[PDB]
Amino acid sequence: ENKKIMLESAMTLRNITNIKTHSPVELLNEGKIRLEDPMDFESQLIYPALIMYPTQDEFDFVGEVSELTTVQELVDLVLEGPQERFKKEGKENFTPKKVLVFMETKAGGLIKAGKKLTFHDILKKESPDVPLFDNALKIYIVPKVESEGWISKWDKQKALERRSV
Ligand SMILES: [Mg+2]
Repeated sequence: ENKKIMLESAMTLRNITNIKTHSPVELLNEGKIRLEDPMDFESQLIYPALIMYPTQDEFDFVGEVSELTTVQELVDLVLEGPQERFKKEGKENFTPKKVLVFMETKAGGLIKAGKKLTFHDILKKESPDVPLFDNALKIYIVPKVESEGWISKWDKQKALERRSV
């Protein structure tokens, strides 16, 4: 109870919005989100991340990402290794400079996540309201040159229908 109530109080201080979805991926079943030091609200909040590559029909899962990690740092991590998993048209444009990063808002829209921002700072803002989904980050990595087309196809109603309420 002590650990759980501390985490709740620490997350409300950080102004974090959490949206529960009806069919979260099985990789999130354990619900691993924690303060690095469980009895210290100031310690780094650590959450999982789903990294979606919608134009490649692929995604990555990172079990632990610190809130002090920048968007750039996470992009650098997931794109550093051999990029053989991308096997479709436009695979060559998955580099740290050539991609943009998008996140879903509480309204069901999309925001471009600034590469220099920390996840702490993105989740803390009252507006724009960028939530966790099932107590985890969800980001979309899309090449700049495919972004206008991908944003045009984004279905806000379909996004809201993923949610429990
Ligand atoms: Mg917020």
